[PDB]
Amino acid sequence: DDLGFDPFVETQKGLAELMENEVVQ
Amino acid sequence: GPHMLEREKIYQWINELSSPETRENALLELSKKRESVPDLAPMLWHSFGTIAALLQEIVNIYPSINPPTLTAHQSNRVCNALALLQCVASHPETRSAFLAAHIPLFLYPFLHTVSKTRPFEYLRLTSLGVIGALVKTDEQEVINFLLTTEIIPLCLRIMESGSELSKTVATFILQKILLDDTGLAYICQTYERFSHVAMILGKMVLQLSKEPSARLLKHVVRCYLRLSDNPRAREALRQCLPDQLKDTTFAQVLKDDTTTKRWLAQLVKNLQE
Repeated sequence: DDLGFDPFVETQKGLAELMENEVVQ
Repeated sequence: GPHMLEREKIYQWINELSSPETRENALLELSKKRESVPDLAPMLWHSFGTIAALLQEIVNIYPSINPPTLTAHQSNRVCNALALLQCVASHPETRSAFLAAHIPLFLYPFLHTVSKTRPFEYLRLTSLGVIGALVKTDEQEVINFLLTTEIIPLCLRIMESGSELSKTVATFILQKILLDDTGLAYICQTYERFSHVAMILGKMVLQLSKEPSARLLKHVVRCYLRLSDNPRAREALRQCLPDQLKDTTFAQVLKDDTTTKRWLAQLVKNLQE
């Protein structure tokens, strides 16, 4: 009855890298 | 002491959701308390202006759907709001009022999106997590609500073209619907509903044979196994079952998964009878 992961926790992990690699100097 | 000071800060953050100048920071801090504060959902639901403020964050992303312009920062902020809505969706004190207000429908524009960009892929993933938390309650009220919506066609499209994580949650949602007696009868009610599901499940098996995934195959096999409980679906599965499920195609990816191997053996045994 579980997925083996947390969808929101994995979202925070994925978006943390992209937030830093999308912003302008 | 510290237990008191934390509860007073949460009330402050909840009130800060009502103001646009302080909502972003309040969304961040409250989403950190989603697991540790069991009373969080009733505190959010107590004033409806709080729920309206959370939904305003949701609505503010609708203009980003066409064309897909959602950035990672914009997606992260709304996923925090979705995490707080997930808290309300799963708490037994607020789950019924949450469904009576049809709040999950505000997430359906996100599930309908097809953009393969990471801000949208994670937006669908977190949105699917809200639905996933609803079906984990194992309530009949949840299944009846989902059957009156278009959640099945939305999940089926994600199951065939989404990322591995989104496919897994979407397949799990379909699995929980099928495990309910009314959900199984709903999918087998018409030829179109069953054939659409069987075509999607068969397509996923083909994709899994090229890119194996033990966690995704587990839920695909469970869906097939539950479908075999229906007599008309069982007869159809005797002809359209993918050969990869009858062969040893997935014996290597299931070398440590005793549960999926048991379900797969039960599925083939249900179809031989």
